[PDB]
Amino acid sequence: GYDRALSIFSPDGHIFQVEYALEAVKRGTCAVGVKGKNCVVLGCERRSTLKLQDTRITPSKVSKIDSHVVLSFSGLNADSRILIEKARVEAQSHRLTLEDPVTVEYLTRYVAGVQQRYTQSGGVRPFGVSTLIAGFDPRDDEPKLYQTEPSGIYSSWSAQTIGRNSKTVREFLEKNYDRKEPPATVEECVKLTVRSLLEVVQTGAKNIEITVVKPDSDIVALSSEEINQYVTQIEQEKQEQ
Amino acid sequence: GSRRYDSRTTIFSPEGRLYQVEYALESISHAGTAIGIMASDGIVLAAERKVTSTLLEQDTSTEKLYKLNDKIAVAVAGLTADAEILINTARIHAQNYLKTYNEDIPVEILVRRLSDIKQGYTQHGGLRPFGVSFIYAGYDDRYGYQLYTSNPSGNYTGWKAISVGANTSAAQTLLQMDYKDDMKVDDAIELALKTLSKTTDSSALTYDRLEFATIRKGANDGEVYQKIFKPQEIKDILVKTGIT
Amino acid sequence: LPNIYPSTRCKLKLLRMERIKDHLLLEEEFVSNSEILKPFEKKQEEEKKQLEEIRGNPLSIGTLEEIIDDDHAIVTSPTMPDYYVSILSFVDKELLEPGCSVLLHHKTMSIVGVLQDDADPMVSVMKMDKSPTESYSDIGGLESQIQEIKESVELPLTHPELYEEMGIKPPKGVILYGAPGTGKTLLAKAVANQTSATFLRIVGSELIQKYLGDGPRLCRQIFKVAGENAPSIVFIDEIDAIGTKRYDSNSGGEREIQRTMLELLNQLDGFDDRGDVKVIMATNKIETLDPALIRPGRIDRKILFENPDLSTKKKILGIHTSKMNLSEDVNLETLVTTKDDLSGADIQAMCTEAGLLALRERRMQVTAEDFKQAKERVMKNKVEENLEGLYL
Amino acid sequence: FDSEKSGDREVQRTMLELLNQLDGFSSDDRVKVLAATNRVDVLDPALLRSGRLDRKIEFPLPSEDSRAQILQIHSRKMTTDDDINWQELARSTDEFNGAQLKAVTVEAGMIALRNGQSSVKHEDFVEGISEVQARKSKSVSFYA
Amino acid sequence: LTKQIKEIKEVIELPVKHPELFESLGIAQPKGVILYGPPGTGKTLLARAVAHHTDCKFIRVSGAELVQKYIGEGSRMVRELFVMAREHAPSIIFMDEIGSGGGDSEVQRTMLELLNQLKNIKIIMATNRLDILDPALLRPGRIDRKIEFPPPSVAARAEILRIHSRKMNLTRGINLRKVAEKMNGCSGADVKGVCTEAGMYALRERRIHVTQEDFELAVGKVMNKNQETAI
Amino acid sequence: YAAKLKQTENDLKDIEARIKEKAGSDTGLAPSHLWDIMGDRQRLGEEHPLQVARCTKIIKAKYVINLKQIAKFVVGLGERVSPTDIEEGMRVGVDRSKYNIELPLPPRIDPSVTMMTVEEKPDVTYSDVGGCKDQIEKLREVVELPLLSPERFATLGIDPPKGILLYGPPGTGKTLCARAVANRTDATFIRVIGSELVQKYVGEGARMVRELFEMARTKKACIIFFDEIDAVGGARFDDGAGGDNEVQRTMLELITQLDGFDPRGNIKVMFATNRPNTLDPALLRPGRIDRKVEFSLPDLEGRANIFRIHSKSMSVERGIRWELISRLCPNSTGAELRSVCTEAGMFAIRARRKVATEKDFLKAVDKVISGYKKFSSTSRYMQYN
Ligand SMILES: Nc1ncnc2c1ncn2[C@@H]1O[C@H](COP(=O)(O)OP(=O)(O)OP(=O)(O)O)[C@@H](O)[C@H]1O
Ligand SMILES: Nc1ncnc2c1ncn2[C@@H]1O[C@H](COP(=O)(O)OP(=O)(O)OP(=O)(O)O)[C@@H](O)[C@H]1O
Ligand SMILES: Nc1ncnc2c1ncn2[C@@H]1O[C@H](COP(=O)(O)OP(=O)(O)O)[C@@H](O)[C@H]1O
Ligand SMILES: [Mg+2]
Ligand SMILES: [Mg+2]
Repeated sequence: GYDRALSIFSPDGHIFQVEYALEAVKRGTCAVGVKGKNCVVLGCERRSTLKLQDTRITPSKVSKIDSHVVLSFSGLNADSRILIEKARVEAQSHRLTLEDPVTVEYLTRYVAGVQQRYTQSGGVRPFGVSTLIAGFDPRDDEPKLYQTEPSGIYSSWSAQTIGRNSKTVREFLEKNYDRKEPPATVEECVKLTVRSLLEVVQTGAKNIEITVVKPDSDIVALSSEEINQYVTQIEQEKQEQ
Repeated sequence: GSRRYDSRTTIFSPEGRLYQVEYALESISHAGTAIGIMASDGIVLAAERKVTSTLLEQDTSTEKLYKLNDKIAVAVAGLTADAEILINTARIHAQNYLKTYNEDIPVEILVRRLSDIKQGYTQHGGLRPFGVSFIYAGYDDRYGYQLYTSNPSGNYTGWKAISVGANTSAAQTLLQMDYKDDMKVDDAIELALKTLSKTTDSSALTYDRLEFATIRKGANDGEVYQKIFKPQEIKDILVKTGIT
Repeated sequence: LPNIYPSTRCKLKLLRMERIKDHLLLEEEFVSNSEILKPFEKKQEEEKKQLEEIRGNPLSIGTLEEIIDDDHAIVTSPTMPDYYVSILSFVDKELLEPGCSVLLHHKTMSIVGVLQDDADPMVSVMKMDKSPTESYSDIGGLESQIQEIKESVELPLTHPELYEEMGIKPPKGVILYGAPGTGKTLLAKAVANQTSATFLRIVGSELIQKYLGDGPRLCRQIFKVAGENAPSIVFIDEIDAIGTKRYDSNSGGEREIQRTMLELLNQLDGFDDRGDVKVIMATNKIETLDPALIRPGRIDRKILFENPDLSTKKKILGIHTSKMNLSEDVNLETLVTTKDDLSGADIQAMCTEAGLLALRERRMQVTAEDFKQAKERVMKNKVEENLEGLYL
Repeated sequence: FDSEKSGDREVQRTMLELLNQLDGFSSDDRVKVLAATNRVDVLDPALLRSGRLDRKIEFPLPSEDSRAQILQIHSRKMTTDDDINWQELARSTDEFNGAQLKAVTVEAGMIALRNGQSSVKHEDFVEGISEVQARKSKSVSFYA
Repeated sequence: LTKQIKEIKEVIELPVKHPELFESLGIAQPKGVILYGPPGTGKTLLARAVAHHTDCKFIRVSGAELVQKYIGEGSRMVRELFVMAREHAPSIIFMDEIGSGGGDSEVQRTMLELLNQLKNIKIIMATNRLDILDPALLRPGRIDRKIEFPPPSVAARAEILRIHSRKMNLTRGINLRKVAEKMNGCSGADVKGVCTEAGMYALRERRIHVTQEDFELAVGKVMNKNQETAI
Repeated sequence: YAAKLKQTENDLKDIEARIKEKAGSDTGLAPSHLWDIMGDRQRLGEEHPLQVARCTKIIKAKYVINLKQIAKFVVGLGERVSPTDIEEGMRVGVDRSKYNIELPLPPRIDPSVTMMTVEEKPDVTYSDVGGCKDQIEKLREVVELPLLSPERFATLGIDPPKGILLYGPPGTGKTLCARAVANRTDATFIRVIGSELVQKYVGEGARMVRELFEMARTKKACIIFFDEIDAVGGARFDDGAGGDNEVQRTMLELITQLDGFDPRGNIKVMFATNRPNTLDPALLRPGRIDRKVEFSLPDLEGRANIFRIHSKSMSVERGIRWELISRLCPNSTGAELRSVCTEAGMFAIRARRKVATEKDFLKAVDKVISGYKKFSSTSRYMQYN
């Protein structure tokens, strides 16, 4: 039906649709992820403009693609869960075709490929989402964290954040996280992720959601009564020092 | 050349939001208001039909509340014409789910199917997005009562109390103070009626322009009773709420 | 006469005005002696008598048109047949700008003076003649934006030494783009408060005139007036008005608006090489602006304004409620510092509404109930938003 | 044109006066009127009628030999050479309209002067052809 | 209009009459008010009465071209009225209503911008409804009070008919409440039209007093004309 | 001691008032004198009042004079002017009483066409413009060379091109390259902004252009800088409503003046625009525009030259890598490089450092090129070109 090209090379070389999707992502909720020796933590915030949103049926910001690999996004929430559905069905097809649980690298490559194709195909605007992929490969304990941009470029990050005010979280991670010396415990990773969030969220312990990913098919979602527990000693150690 | 007449519906703005869904979210505000309250015993859906006159038929007339399944009912806020196709597709999807699994379709599945339908048009095809937002209510053994909402953007979130349509902010502010976690059906109904009275643009509250849909669970367990309040029973709750 | 230090009584102060009188009397004595030595018959104040008798009366008023063969000119009075008036020696041949108002003699009609306009029939409204009120203290937060605006508009005028030593021409113009009701106009009031320069405000609507000709005419007049009264801090506001609206009173339609915008984009940069004319525009919709205006070299530092955060909200509450007849029952900590979204305009609007409500009851003190009622009143009277649904 | 909003009703006065002077009660039949427009698709139908301007001579773009004749005419004052092939130059210019050939001559002379030559050659003329033409950008021989 | 005048007084006259009051509560003096409602309901009467009793000159500009035409002088932009009004203070600028605002909503915001910086002048603008207006006007901080003039009720219609009926010779015992109760839909200016038409009807029979049944004739004619001209 | 203070303050005002009164808005300067009382000698000659009036048909001798609105007298000479010095269209200083043709006067020129003549030669030079060597060479060969050394053009017997376009993206150097010409020339440099040629009353733009060209022809050698001709540049088109036909009228008057039934007369004219697409093809036709310069975005070497030119001043730290700075700034017009230099200077000031280093320039270029990218002009206007 619609064959008109929507992504056209600008006279300065950039693609206007892709660089507009960059800003569309820049207005999304902040999402941050860090990795330890054997633990990767995906931290995220929620919108506090409106209240009376329950927790049980509210769609989780971090969506489970498989038992060993999880995904978190930022930006336009509408389009991101489509990528989630495509990634899940592709993972099942990969299980059928290769008799092997999917790897983080392959899934991230597929997501970058589908975003690239939508930037390529005519009549379709590029995705306005930016995704974070975390998990553990089968029989491997190494946490892998991957970021996928709407432009289609993917890279590994020891600690990356996306969304609004991502510059502040980036510079915070640039000095309170060491790439060569990652935190050695799940508690330390969670504490770093939480302390990173208060630099932007500035209250909102109710709408701070954190997912901890562990090897051997272990994915947990810390509830509020533990997040506020971490926040207690974090704010206790903040002002007194 | 068939280019100058194109409007480029699916185009990113210089700052970076879509423009057609932006104006759909304005078209929503110009439609009749709807209210949805999540109570412990059930869910109450009420809406005030717009453009009312003495010649409007009320005996058999439902334009804002629609039935998709014996357990799941929805509230329409926006262009009824565009909502009709979505309602038909939702009913088809629910019946196909009953075909495939022979078990009642959970609300989240249908909500996703409709959100995907909206998103498909907001993404490609170059067609205008649907200018309708839904309010989903239903029951199951998974999470109990569920109360979602939809948008022309195709995003859905869970809500303990929502009101999409005209004067959304006023209705939300009014309901948030009076909302607790322990009402029965009657308390939610009277709260919704008071909110509609305090948000309407007319003077009084006559039974002609109010529609009610309630979800109740009594002696029978596992099956709720879906009743669309007819005008004869509609005029009854007016005296109970004191508005009369 | 000079200024006098110190303010209070002091013997050195008395010595200072003693020097003042000593020098003044010495000038008076020198002038008296010089005059007395001069040949009064052509000196003293007989020059005034000669000037008056040569000038004749009454002196008519006309318009100059040329300075051909100086000591000759072609005036054009509204009724006279455009004589070939000769220019006398008394007039200053430097103020005879083609188009001025000369003073013809009544009978012989020879120019005996130039009448300066000094009218400013429209500029007087434009010319900032009394500082509005608010200083930079009244702005809560926004420290980065204040610093940028200072180093762009204030420091070049008050303290040019840093820039001349550094060797950089100061940033020409600044555009304050941001969300509506966030202090984009307050900051202009602040920079107008402390200023050593004329502050000619203009709003983009007034450039959308009705006649075809007077679209660029107004802009040319505004920037000429800014140039002559150097330095100038011209404050074109609501610059997006030219793009949108499409007023029926405008005879040209879109094309006349385009010509007016072209004249603006020229006068800002110009071939004329204007001097110290700083330009500060502010708008809500930066998107609908032809990028010729916002191009670097015309307005360099594009300051972004953003809705205040919780700490900024509490600071705004504190500064705005500083002049409050507040009862202790009101708690500022939970007053509006709720994190449920506000703006720089809402905080003042609710204060004004609550003050009005307290006036209605004739209660000289402010109650927490009245503050809460005004809070909810402002909340209902609020077009919430549209784009949040995309990310909701 | 009919208009209630606003119009150019002033110029139409002159147009109708010209129409009445060309034809009507006054003729005098001894005042020929030439007119050289550029956009004949805009002229009012009354002004295009007979009785008024009758002959409508069409001026087409020069033919192939016409281009050679134009180049020969406009290269008299300048110090040309004796080896310039006018036929080749005329063929080089394709849909060149009149003054676009005088511009070619001027550009060729300017190039010859810039390079220091005391008289133009065929190479200078070709360079001028490339200068005047839609190759006003030229440069960048990338990917042919 | 009992409540409407009640807030109009405290928003317009109270600042001008008692400027010292708007200092102890620490609130800026309100710049101006917005009055809306169906046409012919008193939107200029409530402004004129307050401008009269508060003793403020009542300027009623309704367009730049008309202002320049009436004052007979050239002007490029509308602030020429502002300098001329500053000399004669206190004063009230009243702009009416019936493209984008025809300039009536333009000059409103142009005046409101200048008055933010320029100060005992208030602006009252009368409109027909509150969604055709520019959102800049509706922004808080700018124009403050949004006052409703709903179409008069039966009691309000009776009061208006009584007020405008104390201008002609009236036969004893005219049940004006009955006539107003018969008058449905008509509002404000129609009442004055009814009274004037009744006065004319009394003349037509060469009589000396106005009667109730002549009031019936007048109200019937006014209703017929009002419902016909709506076509 | 205030008893002293009172008359201490009083004496100031009393003495200054006394001095002002004893020593004695519309005059020249008494201290400069020069207002001698010999003006009675140049005053008794009542011939100074001379009615101005435009002459008309020369009755073979009797002259018809058309005093603006007093009369339409028919008048002879006044013995102070040769009989061949008066011709139709000239303005005559007609004597007041017993009217006579005394003194011919220069032709009437509209005042509004007078200030559009630069007598305040701007502060730029050809050294300032960088990365535009070929374009500046073409501009020179068109405008400056014919006046400076016309002998070569006579030797070759060619007519140098008269008329040159300066199309390009905004903020590339068009107005700069015209200001440089204005500074480095010796001929009059009448400047015309495009919007100025749009008056209110119908047909006034045609008079504007006609009087402008007459003034230009009055001088021996003149350069006209029609600028932003995008304003009066609309291509001829019809829409039924007669849209903006007055601007079209002005444009055709200009086109006829440039090349009509009469040669131009050494009136070399420079145009300049940011959207040359919307120009009527008649203007683009050679004869009124010969060369079409292509001021475009500079390359890496152009960027380096721009940085060197705009950083000749400034306390730059020695050892800065200008090549690296130029490379990390792709497809940015020279105005953006100037803004980068200004912001680099500014960032050092905010940190109180008196010398801006490479680390400062990198931050400034990141902020300007990357941060202020959404508000960029060189990406839309490139399409128009
Ligand atoms: N940070 C702040 N500190 C103090 N007052 C503030 C602040 N932000 C906003 N305000 C108040 O908000 C009021 C209204 O906002 P203001 O007029 O400055 O906004 P604007 O965006 O420039 O206006 P507009 O959108 O109408 O062009 C001002 O009178 C000012 O007192
Ligand atoms: N090649 C260059 N050499 C030196 N400076 C340059 C160069 N190119 C641009 N600039 C700088 O950028 C500006 C040149 O553009 P200018 O301000 O003259 O406007 P413009 O290009 O004529 O604009 P517009 O097309 O919008 O009318 C000057 O401020 C100048 O310092
Ligand atoms: N409530 C009222 N009381 C008295 N006179 C009224 C009333 N309403 C309208 N009028 C009459 O109508 C006129 C004012 O009309 P108005 O309501 O201002 O119309 P608009 O607002 O459309 O200009 C006045 O001359 C007055 O005599
Ligand atoms: Mg503002
Ligand atoms: Mg320029």
